[PDB]
Amino acid sequence: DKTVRWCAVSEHEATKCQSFRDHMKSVIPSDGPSVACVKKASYLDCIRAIAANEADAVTLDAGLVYDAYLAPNNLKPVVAEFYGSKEDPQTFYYAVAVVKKDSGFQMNQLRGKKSCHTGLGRSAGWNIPIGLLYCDLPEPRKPLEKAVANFFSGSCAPCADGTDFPQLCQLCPGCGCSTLNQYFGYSGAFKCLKDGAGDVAFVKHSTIFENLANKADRDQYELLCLDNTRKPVDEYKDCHLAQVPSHTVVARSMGGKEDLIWELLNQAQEHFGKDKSKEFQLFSSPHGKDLLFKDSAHGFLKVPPRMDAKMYLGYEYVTAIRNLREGTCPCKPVKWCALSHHERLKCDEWSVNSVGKIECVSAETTEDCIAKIMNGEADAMSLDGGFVYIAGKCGLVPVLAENYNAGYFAIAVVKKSASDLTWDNLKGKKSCHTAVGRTAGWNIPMGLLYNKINHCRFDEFFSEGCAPGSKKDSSLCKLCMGSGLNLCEPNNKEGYYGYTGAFRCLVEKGDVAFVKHQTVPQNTGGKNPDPWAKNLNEKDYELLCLDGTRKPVEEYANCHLARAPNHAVVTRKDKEACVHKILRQQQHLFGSNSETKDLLFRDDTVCLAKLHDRNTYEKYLGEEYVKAVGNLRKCSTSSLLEACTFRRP
Ligand SMILES: O=C(O)CN(CC(=O)O)CC(=O)O
Ligand SMILES: O=C(O)CN(CC(=O)O)CC(=O)O
Ligand SMILES: [Fe+3]
Ligand code: NA
Ligand SMILES: [Ru+3]
Ligand SMILES: [Ru+3]
Ligand SMILES: [Ru+3]
Ligand SMILES: [Ru+3]
Repeated sequence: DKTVRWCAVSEHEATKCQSFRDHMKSVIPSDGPSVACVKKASYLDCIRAIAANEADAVTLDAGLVYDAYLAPNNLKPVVAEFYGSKEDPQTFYYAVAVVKKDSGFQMNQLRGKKSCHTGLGRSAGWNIPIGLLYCDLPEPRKPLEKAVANFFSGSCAPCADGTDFPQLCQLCPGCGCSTLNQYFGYSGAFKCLKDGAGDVAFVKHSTIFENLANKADRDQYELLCLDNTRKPVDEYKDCHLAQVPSHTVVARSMGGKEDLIWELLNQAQEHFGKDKSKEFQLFSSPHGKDLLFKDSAHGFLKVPPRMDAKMYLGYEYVTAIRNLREGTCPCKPVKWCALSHHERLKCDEWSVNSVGKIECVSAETTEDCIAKIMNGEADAMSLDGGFVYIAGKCGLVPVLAENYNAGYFAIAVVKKSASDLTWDNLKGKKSCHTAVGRTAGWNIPMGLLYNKINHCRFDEFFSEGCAPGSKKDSSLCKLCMGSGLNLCEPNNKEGYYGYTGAFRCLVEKGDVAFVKHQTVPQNTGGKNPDPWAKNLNEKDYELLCLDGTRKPVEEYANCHLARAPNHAVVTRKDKEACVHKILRQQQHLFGSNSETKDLLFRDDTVCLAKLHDRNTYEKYLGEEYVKAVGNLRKCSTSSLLEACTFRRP
């Protein structure tokens, strides 16, 4: 049977679950999902029941989503409650630190300041800010209130033990835990900042806009970002302490039943959701408050399947809570992420030769690696510009570029015999790409071509081709050479994958190859001993220039599609400085003074350059590059990008 066993934590919740059960039976057909109702004493008892295969689903706040993730529960987010309009679904809130403009201090200078909290034990007002500050607090850190009382000079921390720690209630004597206290709650803590009582208020992004209508007033405030800078209040998305999901349905990581859970809930909102006015209303609690779901919910969004709990909660939230739960405080080694059995081996060699300054983490895919850098399991890796885009939108930034001598050149290579082909009209021809979503083989050439055909349905523009990463049924997988499941994969087991592979695809099957300016020189004239390249001459090939003409291969400077941004090392913002130093020190020892091919870094890289000003993916890639990728995103199929675009569009 297709049964979703929902877990309730109270008799009122269980009664609603039963009404939920009986009404869905009148709406869902025989082959569809039905609900069962398991009543337990608490949210943690529900988490344990789900993990024990005695129930299937429960909706949790962020704190318990974290608890549900830890072993041995290992639950996962599947469906997201959303609020507000259908056009702009508000799935998360942002915990921010608001300050007065020109007060002259950053997040890392809060010791001694006066703080305004919404209330002790609340998320944005306490657990998150104190969670992040935890190791900055003085020892002993237990009890936590004593440590905070000895960190801020004074504060208003409603519901704090002012008798034993009167510093915490200096700004609100008694620290009344009710609205009788002027500085209690979300309006109160911001009022505690506005009135001049405190120097910082830990609140939600929307508190400022709800308590100050005129933007002129809002300009007198700023936000403290975790990189120790400030930003205006309406840039909370790029300057917050944490992005927190409001209410989240969780299920087992393996054993589900994510498929049924979404079918059940999506059906339920379509017939009993907001503005549906039936006997049974999914988001009403006739004899309670927020039973099973929050009464203010407007519907449900499916959580993208690539996303786990650490990625859904976010790096900084996980850091804050882990500090509160465990209470553990210490440049540290840089954990590099390797993708192959050949790449890991190089990493282990590199690790022992670094006297411990480099450690090694592994994963199957680049996206898996990028996810491990986001959550802290890994620290750094080198990426093609196309993956830097993914990494940037996922939160990471570039810290070092690999220089090869401004970046490398992207060109279109054809066979010289074929005198007919031009850049003007390539429709109906056979294309060879390094892979989908890569700088030289896709983002640059297909970005330009998008502007000339007005769509990204490129399998209907070219007759066929090989663009590793495309869907296996696509005409852009027909020319690939991989065998079995390897066919058309964007990895080594597909022989037409990469710069060289795409050129090989041209030699043997295709009409045009989109690669970089050195690819042809390195695979002709005997440079590449493989049979497919051994006897090739670089004079039998030429490049397609944008004006519509063709030029020889070694004249790439005058005949090129666009300058491609170099590959770059990406990391988290909180480890940018440390990766920048250890690697600049590492190439000084092992630089210009790989067993297989392009392990960790490309093999034609001389050094690792600094960027200074270009420490974000938009600054590094360029404006025109980012807009091209935006146009190509309409037809793109990246699941990692889908997940971290669910948090940050
Ligand atoms: O919240 C509660 O537990 C009390 N109930 C009364 C009851 O048990 O029916 C709320 C109400 O129904 O108004
Ligand atoms: O390559 C250069 O140095 C200048 N480019 C612009 C560019 O590469 O985007 C001229 C051109 O490509 O037509
Ligand atoms: Fe590249
Ligand atoms: Na919390
Ligand atoms: Ru009751
Ligand atoms: Ru119907
Ligand atoms: Ru009743
Ligand atoms: Ru150019």
